[PDB]
Amino acid sequence: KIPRGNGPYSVGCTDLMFDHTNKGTFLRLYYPSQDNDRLDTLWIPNKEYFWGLSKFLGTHWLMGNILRLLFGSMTTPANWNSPLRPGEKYPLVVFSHGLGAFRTLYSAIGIDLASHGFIVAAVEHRDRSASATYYFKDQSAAEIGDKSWLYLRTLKQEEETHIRNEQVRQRAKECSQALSLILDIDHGKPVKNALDLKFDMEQLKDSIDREKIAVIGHSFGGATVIQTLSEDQRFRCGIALDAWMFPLGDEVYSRIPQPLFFINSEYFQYPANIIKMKKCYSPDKERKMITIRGSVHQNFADFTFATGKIIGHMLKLKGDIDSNVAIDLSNKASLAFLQKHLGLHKDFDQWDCLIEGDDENLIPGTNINTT
Ligand SMILES: Cc1ccccc1-c1cc(C(=O)N2CC=CC2)ccc1C
Ligand SMILES: [Ca+2]
Ligand SMILES: [Cl-]
Repeated sequence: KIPRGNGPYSVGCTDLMFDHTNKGTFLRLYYPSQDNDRLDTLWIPNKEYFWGLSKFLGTHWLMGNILRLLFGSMTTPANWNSPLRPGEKYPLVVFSHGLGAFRTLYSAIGIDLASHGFIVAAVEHRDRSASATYYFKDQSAAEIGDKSWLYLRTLKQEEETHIRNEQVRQRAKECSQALSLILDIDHGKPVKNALDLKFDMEQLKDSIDREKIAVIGHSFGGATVIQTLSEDQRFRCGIALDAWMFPLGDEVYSRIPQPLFFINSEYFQYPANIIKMKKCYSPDKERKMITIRGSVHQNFADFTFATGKIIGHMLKLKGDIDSNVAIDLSNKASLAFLQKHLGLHKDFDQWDCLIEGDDENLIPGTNINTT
């Protein structure tokens, strides 16, 4: 089971596509909900995601159908299409996924942020870093649910530097565009969802705390945080979860005024990556780093809960640390950080020592020795 949120609020979930094109916004939305009696949300909702996942794991079209058999009915503990909880302005997180992932695969983070009173826009990237995504060729395809599938792009060694930077840059623009879309919805603009779903987008009118916006992401999404913050001053802080810094151009590192928090795993990180994180440090800027002890790259993704301990460890989805333990540390430190830098008036400051990695499962800064 993906763990339920630890915060006071019930959690809802819906999908938003606007516009219907490969250049429009695709996001999954987690939000505080009025009721707690809807059906749970389908974790991986289409078979083409499983196919895109098999291709990414380097297996047959056939193995994709085996993953669909084992995982195709799995839900996440979010009320599918619940009415949004009224009477409060919610701060907003935009979430960017890792390479080979897509919008649905960080529900343990998205569900927990929402239970504490956030709206979470987990975006699906059309940069061919997702395992699979979809859009509609035109208005007619949009209406009759004729989906066009975009699958993960495999690079040559040659293409790496250039293409990953193009992608981190498209990701940033997709984060900005997702933010602009939500703000318009808030500012009352009627948007016709390209997906026919029994959730009225009008509910979101006057629901956003327009000044309290952050960008969070994992892996490629960690670099998306950094690129995003450098382009969009609307994002007031960022949290890079096990950032893979390689996509970033040399120019970004000196150009991030916003508070920025690195939550790293113990076993992913490496000198070249840490050095790139250090390139972001400055005395005039807010910068914080923790390492979760006993943890691995996928400890931030839902895959960490998808299996038992032995299969999980073998496939590098679980570490020596319990997954709920590791996600609680990441989520709770995130909560305290977001409170500090968005000016929230909640109890998240109860977790301030986590920002400094004062905990037995936390390392202050990094374990990685450099120069
Ligand atoms: C556990 C799981 C459930 C359903 C679909 C895929 C997977 C899976 C996932 C990864 C993984 O670590 N990934 C990170 C990004 C994309 C896949 C590795 C192996 C498997 C079997
Ligand atoms: Ca901009
Ligand atoms: Cl790892």
